[PDB]
Amino acid sequence: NLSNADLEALTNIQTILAPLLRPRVPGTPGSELVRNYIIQFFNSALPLWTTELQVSSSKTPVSGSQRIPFVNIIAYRSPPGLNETDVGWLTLVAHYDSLKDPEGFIGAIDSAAPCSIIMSAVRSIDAALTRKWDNMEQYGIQVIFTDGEESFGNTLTANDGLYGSRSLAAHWAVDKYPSTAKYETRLSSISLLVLLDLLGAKNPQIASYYPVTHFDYQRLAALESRLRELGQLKSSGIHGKSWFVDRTTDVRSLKRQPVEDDQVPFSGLGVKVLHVIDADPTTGEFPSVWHTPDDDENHLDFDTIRDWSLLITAFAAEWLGLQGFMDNHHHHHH
Amino acid sequence: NLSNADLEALTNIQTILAPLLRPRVPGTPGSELVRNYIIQFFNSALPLWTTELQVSSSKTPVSGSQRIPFVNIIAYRSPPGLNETDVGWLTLVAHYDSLKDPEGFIGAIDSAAPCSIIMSAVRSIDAALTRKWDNMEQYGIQVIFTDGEESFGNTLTANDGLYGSRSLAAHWAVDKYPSTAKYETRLSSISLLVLLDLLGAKNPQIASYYPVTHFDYQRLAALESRLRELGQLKSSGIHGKSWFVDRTTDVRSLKRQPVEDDQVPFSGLGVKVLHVIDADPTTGEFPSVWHTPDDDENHLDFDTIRDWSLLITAFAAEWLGLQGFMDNHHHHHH
Repeated sequence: NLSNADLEALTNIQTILAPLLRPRVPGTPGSELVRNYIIQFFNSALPLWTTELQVSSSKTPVSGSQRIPFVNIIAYRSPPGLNETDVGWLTLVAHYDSLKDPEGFIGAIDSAAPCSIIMSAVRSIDAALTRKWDNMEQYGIQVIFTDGEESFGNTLTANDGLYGSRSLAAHWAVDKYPSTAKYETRLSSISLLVLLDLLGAKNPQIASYYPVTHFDYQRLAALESRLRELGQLKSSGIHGKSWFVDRTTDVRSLKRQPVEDDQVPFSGLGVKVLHVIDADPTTGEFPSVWHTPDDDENHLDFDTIRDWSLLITAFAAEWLGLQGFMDNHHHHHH
Repeated sequence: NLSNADLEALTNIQTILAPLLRPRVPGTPGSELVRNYIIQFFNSALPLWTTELQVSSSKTPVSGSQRIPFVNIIAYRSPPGLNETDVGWLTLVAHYDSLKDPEGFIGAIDSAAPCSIIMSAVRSIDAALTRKWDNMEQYGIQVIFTDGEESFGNTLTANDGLYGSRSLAAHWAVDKYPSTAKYETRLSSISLLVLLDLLGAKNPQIASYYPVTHFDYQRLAALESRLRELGQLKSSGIHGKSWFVDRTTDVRSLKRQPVEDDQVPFSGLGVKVLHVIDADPTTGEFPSVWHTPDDDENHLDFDTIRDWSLLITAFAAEWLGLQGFMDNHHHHHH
């Protein structure tokens, strides 16, 4: 439970994002460049984190008989002195691949900003994480940047798209832990998966798609409103409309159909999933720039991206129980 | 494409079902009895079929630290002289476990009748299958009876229920075929999965839940109507209302939320899925006897079960291309 002091206590976003805003179609050199950038960001700025790749290959509707590689990026930090197989993971996810067609599509909100948002937020809590663990409970932080979320084919095809998340959920679901472990599979050790998608455009609308995580959705909404009351949001004023259009809906009145995305493989295998995607609550339509050459840096609203970063930081900090550890200011001390 | 002669050409259902209508909670001796019955049915009546078990264990909300076993039953027949890894499988599924609470629940429509319906239909096409293959294309027939579909816990819990189908979809998704094979995984070799659930009650209402299989739903509806026109349905007259309430909906107007069941793990991993479940189209409510001691043999409508068996037989026969092979009558010949 975070205090207003904790919130006031909360590599600029533009610096972290710039290197992501290039074509990164899976299997191409753009993908390798963006991937090594992300890994090097964690290796230099978050050295306490372990980084890892998960690799698969599969044919797609446009690759004929060639097998395209799909490389998920995983990075995590666990409380020290704990068997990693006893750790529950808060898991933050976005996809780092880009749509192939049209040639040179960038995917600024889809989903480079979401990736930057995650990198920024975990960077901002790392020091408080160290502070709270130095003091000491069986919960860690994890990010997954998925590859191959985007579909390649013209037709609608059940096995097209979500290549990275299907491969990752599959292999983690059969990564069987010791029988002495608190958790039964690597997949089952995910306590909450938060997928960010289509973020960075103005005035997003975020619905609540999974009853089993509506409480977390409401916690997220509560934090947004508190940061709005504190005057800490740059894209909205103290009287702005809340992004979270289901914040008052009762868990038993939720009836929106989920949007097919990276959370579906994990959810269908039994993971609690929270899908933070900007889509009209009534029509289901995505932002106007979606899958258009206009989803570029010049249509990003960076005040909204900064707000998203601040909110995700606050959410992760509340969830990992960092209250009283966000401020490390020391008076009369050098 | 089936002719009216083919349809007229189409171990009574009660004989196949009787042994299934006992408690069969996973891990208990009822489960082992029902499972060995099903396997022996295939071994004796369908000797051309290979049978196989897929085994996992997992804790549940009511087993404390004990791991409950979950045993899926799989049976299949492939065209001869074909590498099994080049075969696409039409796959018919129902769950053979029963709800634990209340004690002694039977699950007549949930889902013993669906299981009997599948066993009856594949029995009825086996001879035509032999006939069409003797004449000779890369498509086989497969049944899965899943265990642990039912949830055990009081609360709603993302990883409770669907134990068998989650385990089976997971392991088949990583069962990687030779690179020379037409299909890339055992999971990916499923061409169409048809899940039958909550069948055997009067006047079912079947909605279309997946656009990517709406065509198959419409083929199924078409067969129903033709069999109604032929006077071949025992539960409905030539003017009865069609069970398939979405038969005229355009693929682009489908907007019903899927019901969480055994198809979700397979669908989320990229399998085309057709969910034949009786639920009110407007409210989502299941049959009245659902999860009540009234879901027993005495509330089954066996004319409806016979109709379902006939319709599933017709669907599988149309799908496997058995036209002209359903009638083996020979005039002036002993």
